Amino acid sequence: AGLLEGVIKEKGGVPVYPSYLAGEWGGSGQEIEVKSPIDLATIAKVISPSREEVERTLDVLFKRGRWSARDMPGTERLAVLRKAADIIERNLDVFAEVLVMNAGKPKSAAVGEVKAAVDRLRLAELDLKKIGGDYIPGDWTYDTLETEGLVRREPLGVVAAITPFNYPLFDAVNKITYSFIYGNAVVVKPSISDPLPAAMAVKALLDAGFPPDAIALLNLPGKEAEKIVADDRVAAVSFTGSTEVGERVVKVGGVKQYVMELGGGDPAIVLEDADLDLAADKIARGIYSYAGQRCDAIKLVLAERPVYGKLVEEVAKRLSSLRVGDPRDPTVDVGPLISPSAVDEMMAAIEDAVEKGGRVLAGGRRLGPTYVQPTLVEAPADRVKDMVLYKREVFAPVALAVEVKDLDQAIELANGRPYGLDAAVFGRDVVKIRRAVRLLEVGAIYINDMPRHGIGYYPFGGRKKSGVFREGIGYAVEAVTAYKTIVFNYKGKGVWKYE
Amino acid sequence: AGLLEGVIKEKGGVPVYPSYLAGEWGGSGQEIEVKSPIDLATIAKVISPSREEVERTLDVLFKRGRWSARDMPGTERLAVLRKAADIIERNLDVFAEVLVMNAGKPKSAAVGEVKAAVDRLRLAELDLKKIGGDYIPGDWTYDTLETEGLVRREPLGVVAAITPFNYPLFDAVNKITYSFIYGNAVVVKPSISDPLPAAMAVKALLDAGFPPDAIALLNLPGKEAEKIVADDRVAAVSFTGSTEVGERVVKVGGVKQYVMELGGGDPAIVLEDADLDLAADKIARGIYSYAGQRCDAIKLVLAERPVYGKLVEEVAKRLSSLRVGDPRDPTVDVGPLISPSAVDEMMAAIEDAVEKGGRVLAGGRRLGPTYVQPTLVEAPADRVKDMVLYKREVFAPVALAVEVKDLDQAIELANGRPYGLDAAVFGRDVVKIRRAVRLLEVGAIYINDMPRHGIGYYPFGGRKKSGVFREGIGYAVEAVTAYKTIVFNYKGKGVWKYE
Amino acid sequence: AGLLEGVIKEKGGVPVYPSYLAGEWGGSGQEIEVKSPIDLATIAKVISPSREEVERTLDVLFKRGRWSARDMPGTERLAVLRKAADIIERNLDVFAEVLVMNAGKPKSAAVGEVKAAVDRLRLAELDLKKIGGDYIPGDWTYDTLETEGLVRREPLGVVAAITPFNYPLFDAVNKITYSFIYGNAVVVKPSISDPLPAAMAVKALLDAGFPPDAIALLNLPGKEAEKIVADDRVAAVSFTGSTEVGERVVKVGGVKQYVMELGGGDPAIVLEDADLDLAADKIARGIYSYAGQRCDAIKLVLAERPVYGKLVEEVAKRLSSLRVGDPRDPTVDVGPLISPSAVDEMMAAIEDAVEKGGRVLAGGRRLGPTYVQPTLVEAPADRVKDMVLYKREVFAPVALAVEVKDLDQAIELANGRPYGLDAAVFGRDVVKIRRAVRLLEVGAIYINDMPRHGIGYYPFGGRKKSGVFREGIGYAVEAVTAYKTIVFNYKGKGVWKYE
Amino acid sequence: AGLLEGVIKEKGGVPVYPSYLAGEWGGSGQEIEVKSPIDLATIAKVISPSREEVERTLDVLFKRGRWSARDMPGTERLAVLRKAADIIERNLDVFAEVLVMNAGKPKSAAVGEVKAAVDRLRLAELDLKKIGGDYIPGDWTYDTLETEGLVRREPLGVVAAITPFNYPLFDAVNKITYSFIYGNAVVVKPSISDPLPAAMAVKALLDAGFPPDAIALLNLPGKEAEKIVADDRVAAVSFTGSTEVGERVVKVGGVKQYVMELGGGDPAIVLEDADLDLAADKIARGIYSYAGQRCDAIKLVLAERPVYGKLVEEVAKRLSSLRVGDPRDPTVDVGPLISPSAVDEMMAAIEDAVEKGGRVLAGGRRLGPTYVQPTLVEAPADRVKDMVLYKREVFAPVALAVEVKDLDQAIELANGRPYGLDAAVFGRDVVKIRRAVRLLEVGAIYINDMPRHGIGYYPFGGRKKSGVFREGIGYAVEAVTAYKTIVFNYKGKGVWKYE
Ligand SMILES: NC(=O)c1ccc[n+]([C@@H]2O[C@H](COP(=O)([O-])OP(=O)(O)OC[C@H]3O[C@@H](n4cnc5c(N)ncnc54)[C@H](OP(=O)(O)O)[C@@H]3O)[C@@H](O)[C@H]2O)c1
Ligand code: NA
Ligand code: NA
Ligand code: NA
Ligand code: NA
Repeated sequence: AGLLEGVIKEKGGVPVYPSYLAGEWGGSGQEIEVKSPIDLATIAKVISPSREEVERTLDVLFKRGRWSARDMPGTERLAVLRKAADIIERNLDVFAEVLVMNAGKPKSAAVGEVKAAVDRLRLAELDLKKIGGDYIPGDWTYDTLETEGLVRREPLGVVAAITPFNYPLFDAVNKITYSFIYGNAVVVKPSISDPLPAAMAVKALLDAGFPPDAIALLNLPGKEAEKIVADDRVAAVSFTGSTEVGERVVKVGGVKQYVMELGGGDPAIVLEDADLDLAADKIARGIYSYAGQRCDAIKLVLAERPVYGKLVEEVAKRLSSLRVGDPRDPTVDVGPLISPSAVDEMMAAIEDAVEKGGRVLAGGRRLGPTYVQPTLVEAPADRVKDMVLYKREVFAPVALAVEVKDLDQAIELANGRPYGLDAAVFGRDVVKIRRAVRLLEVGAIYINDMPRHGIGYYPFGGRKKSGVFREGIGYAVEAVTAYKTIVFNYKGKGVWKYE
Repeated sequence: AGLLEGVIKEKGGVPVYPSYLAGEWGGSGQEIEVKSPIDLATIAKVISPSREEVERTLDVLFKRGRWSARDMPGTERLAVLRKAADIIERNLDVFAEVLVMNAGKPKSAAVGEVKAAVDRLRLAELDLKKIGGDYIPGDWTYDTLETEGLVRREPLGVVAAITPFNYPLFDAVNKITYSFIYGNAVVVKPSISDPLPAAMAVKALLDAGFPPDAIALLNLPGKEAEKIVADDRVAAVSFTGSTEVGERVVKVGGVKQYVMELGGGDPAIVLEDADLDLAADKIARGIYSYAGQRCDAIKLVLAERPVYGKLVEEVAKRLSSLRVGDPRDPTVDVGPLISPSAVDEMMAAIEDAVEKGGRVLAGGRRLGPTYVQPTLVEAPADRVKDMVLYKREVFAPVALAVEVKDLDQAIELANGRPYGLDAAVFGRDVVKIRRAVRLLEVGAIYINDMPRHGIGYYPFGGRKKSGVFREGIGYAVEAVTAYKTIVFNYKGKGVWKYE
Repeated sequence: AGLLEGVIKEKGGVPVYPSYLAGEWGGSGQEIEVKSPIDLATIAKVISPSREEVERTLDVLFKRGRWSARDMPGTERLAVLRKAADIIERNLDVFAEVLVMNAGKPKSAAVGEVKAAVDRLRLAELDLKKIGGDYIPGDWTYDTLETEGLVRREPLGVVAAITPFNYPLFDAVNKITYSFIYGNAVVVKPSISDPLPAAMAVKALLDAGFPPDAIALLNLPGKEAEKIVADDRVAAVSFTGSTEVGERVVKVGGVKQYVMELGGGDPAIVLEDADLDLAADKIARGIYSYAGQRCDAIKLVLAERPVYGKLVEEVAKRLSSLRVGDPRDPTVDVGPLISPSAVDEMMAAIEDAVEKGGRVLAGGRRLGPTYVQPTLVEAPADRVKDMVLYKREVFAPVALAVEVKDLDQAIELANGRPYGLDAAVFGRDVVKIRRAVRLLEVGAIYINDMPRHGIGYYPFGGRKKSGVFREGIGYAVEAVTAYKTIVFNYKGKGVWKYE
Repeated sequence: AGLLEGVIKEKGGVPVYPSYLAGEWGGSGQEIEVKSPIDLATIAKVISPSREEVERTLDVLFKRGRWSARDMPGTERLAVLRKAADIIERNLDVFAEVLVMNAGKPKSAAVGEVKAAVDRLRLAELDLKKIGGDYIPGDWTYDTLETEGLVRREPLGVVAAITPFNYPLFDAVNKITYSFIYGNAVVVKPSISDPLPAAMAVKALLDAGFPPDAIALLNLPGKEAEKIVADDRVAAVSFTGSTEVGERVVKVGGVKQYVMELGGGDPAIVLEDADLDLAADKIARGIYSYAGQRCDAIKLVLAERPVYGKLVEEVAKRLSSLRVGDPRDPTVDVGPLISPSAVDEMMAAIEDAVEKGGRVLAGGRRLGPTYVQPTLVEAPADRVKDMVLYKREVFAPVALAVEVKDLDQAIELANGRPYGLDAAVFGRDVVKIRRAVRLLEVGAIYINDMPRHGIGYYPFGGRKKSGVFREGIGYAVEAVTAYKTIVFNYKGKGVWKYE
């Protein structure tokens, strides 16, 4: 709508969103329904591209898009991104409504994602802190004497941005931004679950001046996207999604540069000297935000004996006072999960915990096909490691609570999951904090706050099953750029006099 | 021998080299013959590890090796590497003899590789220019106000170093060095073709103090190594080899950090204003060194009309005056190719060129199962692109010569191969040079010199089919290390007064 | 005017500009006339502050201004600068008119300075590439084992910005920008000759939100400014002016951080392979722009035998076709010099050159008290070094032309002046260029272009008599900021296990 | 002796040390006695250079020394420094004996300084982390479009190293090392009080290969050194000494690059949660080491109410159990002060404190012309600020103890002195620590340890009266090096296609 007026076609029924084929919106492949977790109803359809159009798009992106993007000076590229931000911002409510509707995201969380996407675009100027190579004089070795080196980065070419359902707007804007600010062409592939926000952003970008042959948005479901990843014209693949899909992506792609943000949940550690008010408050929010559908959501809480009681009590109270329902009501604190399937898994995981010695301390009641209460399950340390909620990531509002004797047990348990994205530690003692910071095997540690990736003001990414490489203002240059080395030989030419 | 006295076991016949299993030398798997390209004779045997020993080694490297390496302070780790250099250096001739014998490398080139390996170890102190994270103050965004960030690198854990046959000693030492200087454990997997130099270096390292449970040397042939790459305890894979094997490696490994140095040959461009003496001299050497068995070997020469004649003439003269035979004779300029198979391919490729309009300008005569003359094949521009010598990398001393009308044709042809490792340009005009530097799609460009990776004083790596990521003093930190972000939240705590 | 309506007071006669005293505009000291080089007429008066007000201002800047500036978050500080840019830009013509009138600057050059000042403000976001300290792990020495370091920069406090007459608007905005973007308070002290543009910018900044107690503009003539430089509350002094005044400034200030941009002219070298059209064009402009009143103005031209003739001829033609007069006429190419005194010196210097063997090739005729023709004086190498035009900087449109036999003589002569700000070299041979780049003792070298500092997109500053330290986007952080080191001791505390 | 055999001349009596005149040892100026604080006896004489020899030395350093140093490749320069370290190390005892004798330094502290000097030389390889400029692409502004920049550092030329009496060997080696590793020539000017260690180091360097015309050691007393500082051939001045002398140095030198390490003492803050054992132990040592003759010595202790008692008690006990006397006895903990004059001042300062309400808690008794007891003087907060021991730096083993109500009072008092070199904070709460780190106006803060500059593994330097700029591995490059900018103009030349 609004910016998509000429694009969207209302074929008797729901609005139909076509793919962008690096030049023109279209698509001749199967049409696919897009539903809302609020009521399982169809709110639109997206046109997927035919194999022939995928092939043609890639050919355009490669043969022409790489140069449109690279040959547009940086000052112009940034102008494009700044303009795109302006457009998205004046269409805020429209962007947010689609998020609430398509993603089942509470109105406040939906507004937050639009603002993040706007800010990310505007702050592309900070990504520039990573522009500018290195000079390497040669007189520090006899073999390189009277030699000189210059190392600078160049865009790889065509970057494939694969996006998850839980941040349908931000992830797309984020990847497009860091790929473009450095001069790359981009193939965006959003979750078929909620691909509407991505189409809206791509249009805003095109309206803002983004080289028409340098970007693409293909509505391809799951494995049909493999055609893109495996293509040799795709020099990089920026993927945010599940460990399991990420694995398949690399196996299909083969040699290329990758950024793999594979989530998993995060553990939170509470030391005896922690401000329990802050802790309880932050931990509770970390558990339920967006119905736990945040890769940086808290899935396990670990607290030392002397504060475990209060802490768990306060968090349980907090989770209990939450209001569930339709996200539209700014009254509601928690909306629905992306699918009934996801709730099924959460219920099963809660049963498993109880059978293995676990006790629910708050929530636990399913309220509908896609509605559930944010849950907090207590578990004894000697039994938690075998619980599904521990061993795996149950993408839902549910966390385990475990009493520990000391920091070492806290750390050990925190590290015992197969993931290593972020971790949180509340407490005040520098030494204990330092210890934790060194031994927690995660990409990021939040001291006295819940894990919050934000727009990547601070880089993030995983360790272990949570992936490889980071995303962040500036740091993302490593995934979409390659080094170029220039060596000059002046031996005997008289520049230097033996040196 | 010497440092391998207690290790090597002479079971009636040839010396038998066991694998190092992160603690003790051994192996209960098939024994494999190691032959010399000088006379196809068996010079030794290596003991491959059983699946059970591979499993056990990885378990040691992971559970214990990661910590031995990480918990050894850096000052101590560097001492180890410096010591290892001392040991290899006093055993120079021994190391070189094995290179000449096992790799068919001319005595001078063999001495050069030992010296490179010694220097690489000693210069691990320069890799330290990449130690030391980033501080990120939070007041440049309202959402991060009263927040702070610290980003530092940590070793990934266990790094798998897969090595090629043409630099059997250097590549191994190089990878072990940058992996260890940053605190990682390493599984070295040398080419089964010439795994002896690697065993010698590993022993020197162990003798020097390298944590015994933090390193491994497994004599596994080709695909049996996949067991290592695919294992989850292997967090990184540093691979130097062929495009085709590299592809398989990533597909087997899945998500992990990779450095893929996939070679291919390099093109050399000669402008009308180039010093043709230097050019001819450097280009000829770039063509024949180590019998063209250098990933950075020149495979194509492009020269502007007015100098093509002289240039090709001078290079042909030079290639013609070379002496072939056994590498032992410091008289010989060119030894044998690693296998008769490699020569077969070179002969076939030369035929193909001639059939497609090509004419030999020097060499072309096979001198034995593993001996051939360094060849220079002339080809008209309108026909070279379909020639096997162009489309592929014929790992042998053979290059195509092509006359071009101008720099644009030179660049176009240079970029027309599927590889993009390095490229060379001889000439003096800044503008033409700048143009070439911008448009040549390669990891590195050598101005007025032949492509020479050396010890990585200047980083190198490929573009296109030549791979992803770089190796170099300092730059290699990106492949064996991961970022750790620490975010501190001081909101309302009184550190800052609104700012 | 416009933004200065409430500020400027028209006391029967000319407009009277008061000083800004870190809180309120005012001043109780002598009033001073401000004249225009276009007609020696008084166009305004500035109120200088009393010793008591200087003292009070410094006390405010120190006790309160340092914190207003430091405690304003960066995101807010940048907003202030961006806003200030908007204000100056909408008042462009007003800013430019005052420049043309007060500085005698040609309308186009005046518009250029306003745009530079606007751009400099807007690009303060690029100065941020220099925000963010260093982490220093301690295990690379035994004595620092189990220790850790963090190094970050902090604003020094109160920065004194002393400004020259030739870039009355830019220099002021530039210094205020880099001092403020990092959190410092600023005392601006413009040339009493043309202090009006500075007052206009300061007002725009105050209007934009600049903490009122964190900035000051004092109309103090020459030596009366010493009171500021010598004060201990002034932690830094950013000075752009003459070598001789800079010398006095440091001697008065004593220990503090300084940036000393002391100008002098620049030499231009033309090699035999240079595009003489470009060369002649750029060199001529470098000679006459703003009537040679540019610190980066060309004062000496050196060309190799074979091109000297044409080059000097083309430049002479060009200088000859220039139109002199009042700057207002967009027809005029050259306006007046800041004072008749400056012309006196130029005429004397031209006489000296001729007496010492020099011959005028273009210009030489004085056209009025403050008007002169852009001059080009030929001089034989064996006699040029004793000429006033060589030994000194004659701030006027005049340069020496000298034929040389080769690059070495060119370089030698270029380096023979007491200054070392910038230098220019036209030619195409990489080796000769490299040679020149290494041996020219200057802060900056321009290849195939005239020296052009611009807004400091590329850092600049001098060597020898041209000063110390640089100014530039990002690089200026060194002059207004100080390092803070934080060392943490964890010995025996259990963070590390021997390492 | 030993390495000074041919140099030192025993003219009937004490050994006579000549100055090194950039080529040959000598000197025709007044001879000066060098005495030992252990017994006020003359242990040697140094030959000062005549004005004519100073002039000649500078001329050599400038005309020839700059190039010997710059034209010696870095790999060779480092070899020189590594060799010099070897020589000093094998002559350890000799170096230490002279320190104990000439500086009155306890044998252990003397051995420590020799080891520091050895390590500093060997670690010059870590200074290399600061070698290698910046590439600046031009397409981020329209005015710099099709332009490019390269910024690299060059040695300034001739660096003057002025050294203090308390670290007669280290400071000299330190300054020579960072000046030389980057390619500068050096004029060393040691304290006339104890210039012997410097002569020994210079000889070791000359023996190690240091270009003979690139270094100088001039035995000039106080103000006679001004001749050096004021000379235009001296491009940099690295000075470690008193605030007052530093001030004079800059006023004499004028415009040049300076590093001013002006000391003053340091304050130590003890929070209620601090390990009082560690605190007391570190604080006591910080008070008495080298008889308080350390610029980083503790002069003021501030502890929160609840721990003040114990803390002061434990420190008093510790200071009391110290043994004073001749430094030779490894039994002695404290040797003499450099002169009786220094003790006079300490006694006067202790009287002043008592008169103003202060009470001695330990020590206070003078034991001889140059011997005193390490003292701890208690003072009430409401009266300490007017005490001489607070307002000034009494270079002796004496500190004030002051009870405070909270961190804010601690910080306020800590910041109340005119100095700002380092500061120490003992405690464990992150927030309180963070607060202190932000508000303490010093160049460096030591958390849970006494201020210890060491060899500059972590950079240090002052704020306020303690100076400007830092010294440290790597960081010192800023004081002895200058930037060189190279801008390339390719406008319309066809490198870029509009970008
Ligand atoms: N890019 C660079 O910087 C660079 C540098 C040097 C060389 N190279 C290139 O690399 C090649 C080196 O020669 P090469 O003939 O030895 O090539 P290669 O066969 O590709 O070398 C492969 C290395 O990988 C191992 N390997 C083979 N199959 C494997 C599998 N399925 N799984 C895991 N590991 C496997 C090999 O062991 P086995 O010996 O047991 O098969 C060998 O150690 C050349 O093409 C050269 O151009 C590139
Ligand atoms: Na692939
Ligand atoms: Na895998
Ligand atoms: Na002063
Ligand atoms: Na001076």
